[PDB]
Amino acid sequence: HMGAAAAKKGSEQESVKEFLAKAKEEFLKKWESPNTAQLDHFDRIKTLGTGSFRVMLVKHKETGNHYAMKILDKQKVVKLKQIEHTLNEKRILQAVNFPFLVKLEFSFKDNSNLYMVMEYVPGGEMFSHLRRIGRFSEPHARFYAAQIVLTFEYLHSLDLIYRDLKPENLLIDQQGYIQVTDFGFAKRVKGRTWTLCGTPEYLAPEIILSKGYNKAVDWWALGVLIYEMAAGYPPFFADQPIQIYEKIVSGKVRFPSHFSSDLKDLLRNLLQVDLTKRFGNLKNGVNDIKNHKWFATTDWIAIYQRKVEAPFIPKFKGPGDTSNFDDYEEEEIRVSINEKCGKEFTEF
Amino acid sequence: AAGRTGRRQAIHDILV
Ligand SMILES: NC(=[NH2+])SCc1ccc(Cl)cc1
Ligand SMILES: NC(=[NH2+])SCc1ccc(Cl)cc1
Repeated sequence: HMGAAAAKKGSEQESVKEFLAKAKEEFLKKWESPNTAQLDHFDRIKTLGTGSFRVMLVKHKETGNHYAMKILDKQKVVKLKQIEHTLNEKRILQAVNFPFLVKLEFSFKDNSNLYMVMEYVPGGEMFSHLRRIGRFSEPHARFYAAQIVLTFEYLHSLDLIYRDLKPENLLIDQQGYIQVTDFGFAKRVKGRTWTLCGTPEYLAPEIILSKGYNKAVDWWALGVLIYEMAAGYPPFFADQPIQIYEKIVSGKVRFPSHFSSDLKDLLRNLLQVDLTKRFGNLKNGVNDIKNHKWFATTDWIAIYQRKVEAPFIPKFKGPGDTSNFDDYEEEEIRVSINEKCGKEFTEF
Repeated sequence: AAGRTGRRQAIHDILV
């Protein structure tokens, strides 16, 4: 297939090894040596998103800068797996550094809540743009997919699994590039792990089947994401989670007639039930994905350096603009006079 | 062809 062109790819691969080696050194320093603020340093502006255990737009009083503040109710974080998972999220976000990961600025806790203050990404979630437009062209989806491929290559090299890929967790920045947010399920995993967690439509079969699993679940989820971006809906699609699980385990995927054959081939190898055959999980690792024909036009270095023109630049009216986010109920934020779950969150 | 079109909540410990 390659003529010359192979030598350039090989050198590129050695450079990836060199980069990941330095990246691991930087990560470990921060991972082994991690209250950078308090609540009254900020003004509440707007709720940007809500889950079971919320993310708020806030304004730092002193500097006037805007941030996204994730608030976790300490008592609500149990829920069990919540506890460990909240500690995973903070420790991981304070140690990683990559162009497509949202940056944690401060973290702190009080009597009632845990707080993580992140850079505000005003372009909105991919989710709402995708639902509004319907589906992305294959070049458009490819541009976003490439950033996820590189982000997972980075995370997996640090023994980190992400475990909640979906358009809801992908923010579009002012240059049209992706920022991955929400590391609530991310975990450092040397080999296998066993927690049943994730989002139903994006769960790999081995999670559903209560098998010990590894980083290959992220590559399955990439297949789901690429399919959803290019089709407008995910490949395993039903009203109830139990029906979704049955379709996932069946090992059967149907594609829209407008999908290119290159796209279908890539997706069949990502959405592969057999782990001995799933792309990302073979001898050549991520390079089976990066060298796939569907990515033939992708300049991986140029993506990383953010040199590629983005498909879509979100409009920004100014600092603190929330026009690219949907509206949510604005519930009260209350802090108790008495500390709650102090010992159960000592490490935070 | 019917499925969930809104934001999807993640599951922490129990599948169904
Ligand atoms: N759920 C998890 N994935 S581990 C956290 C945990 C906390 C409390 C109990 Cl009783 C079990 C587990
Ligand atoms: N999609 C979410 N997980 S909550 C919305 C949100 C989260 C983080 C940031 Cl920087 C902005 C908005």
